[PDB]
Formats: sequence, structure tokens, C-alpha cells
Amino acid sequence: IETVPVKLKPGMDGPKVKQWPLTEEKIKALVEICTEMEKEGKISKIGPENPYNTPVFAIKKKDSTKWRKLVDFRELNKRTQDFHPAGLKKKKSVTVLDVGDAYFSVPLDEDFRKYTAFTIPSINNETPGIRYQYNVLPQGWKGSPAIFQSSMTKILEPFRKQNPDIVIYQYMDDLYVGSDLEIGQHRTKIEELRQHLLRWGLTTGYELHPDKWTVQPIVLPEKDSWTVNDIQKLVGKLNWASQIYPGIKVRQLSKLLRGTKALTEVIPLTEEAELELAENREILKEPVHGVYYDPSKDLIAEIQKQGQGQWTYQIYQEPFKNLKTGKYARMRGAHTNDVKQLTEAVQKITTESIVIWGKTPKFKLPIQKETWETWWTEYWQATWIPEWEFVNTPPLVKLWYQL
Amino acid sequence: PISPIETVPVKLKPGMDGPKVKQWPLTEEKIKALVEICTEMEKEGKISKIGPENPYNTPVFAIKKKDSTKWRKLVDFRELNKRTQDFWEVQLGIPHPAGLKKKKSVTVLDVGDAYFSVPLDEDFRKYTAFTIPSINNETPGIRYQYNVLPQGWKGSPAIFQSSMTKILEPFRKQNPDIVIYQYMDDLYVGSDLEIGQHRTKIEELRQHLLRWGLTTPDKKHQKEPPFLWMGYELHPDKWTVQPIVLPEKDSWTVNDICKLVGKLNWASQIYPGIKVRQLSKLLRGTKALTEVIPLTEEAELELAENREILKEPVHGVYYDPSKDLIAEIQKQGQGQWTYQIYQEPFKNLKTGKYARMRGAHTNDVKQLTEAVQKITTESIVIWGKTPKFKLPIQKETWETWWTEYWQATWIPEWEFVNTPPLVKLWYQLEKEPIVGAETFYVDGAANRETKLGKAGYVTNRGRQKVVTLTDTTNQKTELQAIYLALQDSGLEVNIVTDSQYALGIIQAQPDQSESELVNQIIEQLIKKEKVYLAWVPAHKGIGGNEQVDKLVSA
DNA sequence: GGGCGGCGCCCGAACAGGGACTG
DNA sequence: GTCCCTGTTCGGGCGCCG
Ligand SMILES: Nc1nc(=O)n([C@H]2CS[C@@H](COP(=O)(O)OP(=O)(O)OP(=O)(O)O)O2)cc1F
Ligand SMILES: [Mg+2]
Ligand SMILES: [Mg+2]
Repeated sequence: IETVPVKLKPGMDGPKVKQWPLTEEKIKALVEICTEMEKEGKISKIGPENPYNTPVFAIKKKDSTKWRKLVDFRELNKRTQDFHPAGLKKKKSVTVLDVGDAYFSVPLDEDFRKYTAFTIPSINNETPGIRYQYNVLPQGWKGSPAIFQSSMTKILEPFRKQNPDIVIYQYMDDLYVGSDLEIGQHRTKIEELRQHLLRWGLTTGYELHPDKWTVQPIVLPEKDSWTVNDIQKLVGKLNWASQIYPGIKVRQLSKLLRGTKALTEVIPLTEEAELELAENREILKEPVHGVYYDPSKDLIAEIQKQGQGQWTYQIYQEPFKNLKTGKYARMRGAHTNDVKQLTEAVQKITTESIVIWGKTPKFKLPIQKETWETWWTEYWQATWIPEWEFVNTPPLVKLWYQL
Repeated sequence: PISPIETVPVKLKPGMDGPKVKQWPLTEEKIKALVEICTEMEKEGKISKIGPENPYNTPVFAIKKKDSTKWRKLVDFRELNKRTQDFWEVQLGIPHPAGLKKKKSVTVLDVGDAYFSVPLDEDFRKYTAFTIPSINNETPGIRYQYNVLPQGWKGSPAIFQSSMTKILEPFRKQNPDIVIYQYMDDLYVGSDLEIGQHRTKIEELRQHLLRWGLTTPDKKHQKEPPFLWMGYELHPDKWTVQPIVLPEKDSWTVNDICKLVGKLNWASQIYPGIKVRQLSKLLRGTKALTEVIPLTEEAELELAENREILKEPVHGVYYDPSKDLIAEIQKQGQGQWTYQIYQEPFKNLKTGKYARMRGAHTNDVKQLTEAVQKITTESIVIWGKTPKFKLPIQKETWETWWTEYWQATWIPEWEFVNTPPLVKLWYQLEKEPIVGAETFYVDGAANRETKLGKAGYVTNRGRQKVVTLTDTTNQKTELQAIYLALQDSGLEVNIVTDSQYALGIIQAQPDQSESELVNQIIEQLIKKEKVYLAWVPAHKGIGGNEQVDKLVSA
């Protein structure tokens, strides 16, 4: 077959990103995979005259003996020239299949191959890096699903004809399948789609349930007697929350604080202050007004560590106009791994964001850069990688979304 | 010889042309060396006489080789390097002896005329033109161009390393069990074969290299230990560094201090307890590399310590893959940490130091976590394996820290080591306001134009106090007010501030700061029994905060 | 005595980003 | 927006190797 000419975004040069250290198992898996890939013509060895590079590592499913090679194409995807089933979020169950192998059936535009260069390292730098470049559609490149969309539609036409109640959507390397069937009837239908895929040369996250994803609302404390400190914390929380919920009033509660009082003094709520607290509790139940998804803007996802394996997150596009607010929990306090929990959180949030809007968010991570970059790859299980940045969050925003 | 390997295509940067730079005068000694080198290179096809119609030239020179009576011919290709395309370096790091495993038989090989044995792109050879001046009246001086890799070109290292990898690929595929550490042209070859079958394999490797145009002269064929490799001495069961010679200079410049710190940092890989904190602090403001700097008495003491350390003899051992990696970390003051990586109790694989000052305010738990991360990445580089840790911090301290901290933080499998100075949190802020303690509403304000300010407090027991400051800022006034409240309170105190800045600083439980004011606040907090720090929105009429806001904003 | 590439440490200079402020 | 404060990156020295 002939290729599709792909160009970069005008005014942009290819990626030049240093490879990072890998473990022994990852390097050996990468050497095996790349050897068997160059024997099949999917990649070719290159030298130093190619000035581009993107990092490479490998993941391994739990209770599995097969490794999956993962190229961090975030920069190249960010520089590639540009080219959603709203029902999928409303389905009973959704299963995610990995169809990236199919992309290896299509050749890549020869003038573009230099941009997919990557370098395998060695333990203790026994040798220089071994450099490769792709000859076919690489997994994890944003152009791979676009160039392949025609073949995918041709493959999936008869299955969709025989199953018009099933919603199947394609993200970068992932195929999401949604149905309202029983948990066993659903599992048998995907096995039909796997076998259907295998019959054409395209070889095929366990099971999603989008109707059970929940919104975490902002909540106020209920008490039988309030201290000065209690009222001060409540007033701070309501003052911040008025930026999201404009109806929140604080004047009456604040009047209880007039004077220079001790923190542990008991303050009886007046009927006006009780009325204000009641109406504020009510206002915190209405959803946010005027929040519309802009496809041309980037999704921002903020995460806050609440303690004891509890995490809060907000998906928005402009500050205080939240598209979604939720929480993620886990077993608490025995041998918890904060970094492992954070990566599981970012993967689940990215999954929700792809299912709802078909776009990954940019994560503001409440972690030091070095800790995250030291350990996050040991817990990654996805074939995409979201863009992220690291932020030293204030404890006040932790207190605001706390439960 | 010249390798029959195919060349690496190289182009100039778009719109650029080859260099045209006049040759500068050179010593007659260096000119004789250059002619002796160049007539030999020209007899062997490595350089070719060009005549007219070659408009390019770059200056050349020569320096004595490392530890030989031989000369090295360098070219100052800085203009051509400016005008040459970009390369991706394939040398990702430096091999370390601690990453070597025990081998039955070991050899070290140096390749002869490494660069000059690898061909250069035929289309690119024009821009490598140079001239020899031949100072005599009777000799005119000859113009040459390079047919092989020059020394001084930006692209020569990467091209040579990639080409050597290409050349070694077949031998490696046929001999997977033979290990070849390949630094630029140094080859360390280890095998589980007996001496005698190892030597025949080494001869096969030398024949392989010779077929690809690379000679391995006997003068650099190391056959028996100790092997001199990468600046180290490799004995059968221990390794060491070739001797460090610290400069014994009397007066010290910036360049002298940089050389001292570099030698100490290189020595710290196997010498425990090396510290360079005060020596490095000596370098803060100096606006030139030639300035003389009087040594601090702290710096002199640290330097004498490092000297006495270096006087002792020390070795390292080799890696045993069937055992665990163990890193053990010890603390010195001033944000300095030393570590030892080993597998058997008193047999170090290597050692190291971590001293980076990250953040204006921090504590020792943060620094220990940073050291753990650094050691993890280093041991992944050298062994591809994460080590097991032995830290001078108690499980209770760590669980308290990562309970109270709002950021995600974590440390791998570790074990408490009872060797002081232990790492501890020096105070813990209360989670609920304390009954019976006085309540201090604090605030500060600063005139942005005139830089004058006020910082003060109002207490619930009636006490009010305002202090006027000069050359201050808003954040400084808030911190000064918190300091004032700490100074005038009992062993237990509630403090209410309106400042996210100061609250975020103090909440993180710092024990060291580059700000003297924060250091004073830290001392106060350590002297207190119970402290509770509450926050309120500013300029909202919240009682207490309103009174101090009205007092401090006169 | 100077030219090249790699890694390391350590410092400062630019640059980015969030909070608090003036009238 | 400006001022302040803080974190990150990138370049320049030195060390070491070739
Ligand atoms: N200062 C140096 N600059 C370099 O570019 N190199 C490069 C070019 S030569 C190569 C290996 O160096 P080496 O010391 O073995 O010199 P060669 O001429 O290759 O070899 P021999 O002297 O024959 O052993 O490294 C080495 C240096 F010491
Ligand atoms: Mg040599
Ligand atoms: Mg204030």
C-alpha cells in the first residue's frame, strides 16, 4: 500500500528528548521486542545523524508473562499536524481492548520516519545506546488512529450492522466497547469482536461501568455546638466556595465572630446564621451553571491528597468552572504506596475523561518532580500517557475539598 | 588501516558554508610533530593533499598525549562545529566498576588510531581543509583534507561510538556470554572461560576488529591484573581509583576551588564522608573565575577533614547479582548526606554524597527522601535494580510525616538504623485549637511604594502590639507578625493569620531555611509545647483579624 | 595553553507561575 | 496589570573518561 504524507505543525522541529534509566527487566524485554520487530521490518537501526529522539520503556500486565513496549510520544504528538460518541458514557458496561498491533500493518510516510527515533540503553552503560526508527504506524502516535481509521471502519462495518446496540469507539491504541447486555452476554460479545478482529490480521483495563461513576459534592459539617474556630473554618470554606457557587452568603455567620475571642469559645448560632447555613447547604446541591466543554481548550485535572488513601480530583477547563469533581479511595493505612495510588488515580481519571469527552487531561500533580519521575513507571498499565505538571498545592485547597 | 564500514551521512546546517579561517602561528616543535604525523597519514590515505579550488581552512595544533612521548593532532573546528548539523549522542552514561561482576578471565584492549581508522563522509571532506605552515624558508607548507574522523569535530565522538557498536554487533551475536564493556575505544572483555580459552576468544575478537580496520596494539593489551581501566585499578576481587592528588595551593582562586571541589566529588564515589558544603558556598557571588577568595575557617576545617579522609586506604568490591543491593544513609549537618551501597556488611560496592539544597525552606525528612530518590536512580543506572535501604529515621517519624504532609511522598522497603544523628521532626502543629492557650490574631502590612511596614498582634486577653519595620514587604510583615506572637506567648499558643504564604511555609514543618527570619521562627516553634495555626480570609471583617488589620495599616 | 562528546556537582541568570495588592 | 517569592531549566566553570 501507499503511504499518507504527514507533516509537522508549521514552525516546529521534531522531538529531542533524552532517554531515561530503565531497569534490567525492562531493557531485556525491550531488546527482545525490538529484535523481533526489526526482523519483521517494522523498525530499522539508525545512527547519530538522526538528531531526534523520544524515550521508551516497557510495562507488564499483572499475572501476565508478556511485556508491552511503550514509547512516550507526548512531544511528537504535541508537534504533529492535526487531522465523539456521547452515548458511550451512558452505557451499562464498557471493555477496553488493545488494538495497537493493527497499526503495524500500514507503512509510515518515509519523510516522517526520522521523527520516531528512539534509543535503547544498557545496564551500567556497557555499550552506547542502540537507536531505531519506525517504518510502520507506531503505537501511541496520534497519527496512527487517523491514518488507520478507514481500515478500522471497514473492519467494524459488519459487526456494527449485526450489533447496532453496541457502541465501539477508538482512542489512540484503545477500542472501547459499550453495551447494555448482561455481564456474561457482554463478555461473549467482545469475544465475538476479538475473533472478528483476528480474521483480518488485527490482533486483539478489564471492564468499565460508566453509569457508576460518581460526583463528589462539596459538603459542610453538621454539629450540635460550634466553637469560634469551627465558625472561622466554615467561613473560610464558604468564602472559597462562593467562587464556584455564587449564591453562598457569609455575612450572618461572620457576624457571630465580631470581637477578639478565643478559639475554643462556644458560639450559639442565631436563627439568622442557622438560616444562612441551611441555604448554603442547599446551594451546594445545585450543579454549577454555565460550564460548557470547549473542544479546542485543554482539559485541566487537579488532584489533592486527602489522607488515608483518599484523593479528590477536579476536571475543568477554566478555573472554578468544573466539568467534574470526584474522589478515589483505597485500602487505607497498612502498606499504602502514595505514588502507586497517585498513578492509579491519574489512570482512572484519564479513563473517565476519554470515555466522557474523548481527550486526555493535563494533570496538576501534588507531588515532587523527582519522586514521581523516580517511581511512576513501575505502576503504569495504560498505553497512553497524559501530559502533566507538578504543583506545590496549598493546604487550604486540601481543606476545601475534604470530607 | 581504514575501516571498510560504510560512512555516516553528514550535512551542513541549511544555508551555511564551510569555514574559512586563517591558520595561526605554531611552535617549530609542533610543526615538526604535525609534519611527521601528516606525511604518515597521507601515505595511508587518511588525509589527501588538496590544491586550489578548495576555498576552506581551519586552524590546527598539537598537544602531547596523556602519558606518552607521542603527539595528538587536534583541529580547532569551532566554526565548522557551529555550522554542522545536529547529532543525537549515543553515549548515555559512564560505566562504573561497581557494576562489574566477577569474571574468570579479563582483558583490556585499546584500539590504535581509533578516529583515524574510521572513514568520513566523502561529500563532507571538503570542509575539513587545513594547512601546515612549515616555518622554514625552503619548505612551503602543505594543504590537506581529512578522509577520516578528525579530533575536534563535533560529530566525531557519536559517529565513532555508533560505528564501533556496528562493528562489534556480529562478534556479540556470535558470543553472547562474553562481556565487552565498550567505552570510546577502550574494550574491557570478561568471560567465564579459563585462561587459555579466553585468550583464543580474545584473539578471535582482535582478528574481527582487524578485519574491520581496527588494530589493537600490544603495548595497550592488558593481560594480567591490576587492570588500568576508566581511571580505576581493577584487581581480581577489589577495585580502587587511581590516586587523587588534591591541590595543596596556599591562596585560592575560583578556578582552584572548582578544581578542589571537582576532585573531592570524584573521590567521594569510594571515599566515605566527603563534604564540600563550605567550599562550594565559597563560590557564591564571585563575578570572575580568576578572583582570589579568602577561605572561611569553616571551609578550612572541612578541607582538613577531607584531607584526613583521603589519607586512608579504601577499595570497592564487584557486583554479585544473586544478592540484594543495600544502601545505608548517614547525615551530617548543613544539609549533607553520605551513603554506602554494599551487599556484604563491610564490603562497599560504592559510596556517595548528596548535598543539593532544594527549596528556600525544607526539613531533614524532605532531604532524606531526595537522597533515597537519587540513590535509587543511580543504582538503576549501574545495576538495573532498586536497592534496599537502611535509614536513620524511625517508622513512627515517617508515618507522622506522610500523615501530616499534603503532598504524595514515599520511600521503598527500608529498615531503621540506630546510628545518630537521627532524622526527626522538630515540632508538630496541632490539628485542633488548644484549650487554655492565648489566641493571637496576627497581621502585617507594607507600603509598596515607600517599603515601610507594620507587623502586630491582638490577643483575646486584651494584649495588643504593633512594631514598625523598614525596607520590608507584605510577606515579610506577615512572617514578622507570626514571629512576634511566638516571642510574646507562653508554651502553648493559638495563632490566627490571614496569610496563605506564611501558613504554607510553617505548615510544611521546616527545620532549616535560607531566610534568617524563618530560622528565628523555627527556633521559636521548636521551643514551644503546643502551637495551633489557623487561617482566615483577609479583609472580611472576621473578628480579631479585623482589629489587627486596623492597627497594622495606620 | 587552547579542539570534541559523554556523565557528575554547583552556582547564577532567565523565565514561569501563584498570591496579594490600588483606587 | 505590579511586586514578591518560589521553583525549574539551561549554561558556564571544574572533575573524570576516551
Ligand atoms: N583528549 C582527547 N580527545 C579526543 O577526542 N579523544 C578521542 C580521539 S582518539 C580517541 C581514543 O583516544 P586515544 O588516547 O586511544 O588515542 P588514539 O590516537 O585513538 O590511539 P593510540 O594513541 O594509538 O592508542 O578519543 C581522546 C582524547 F584523549
Ligand atoms: Mg586508542
Ligand atoms: Mg494580612
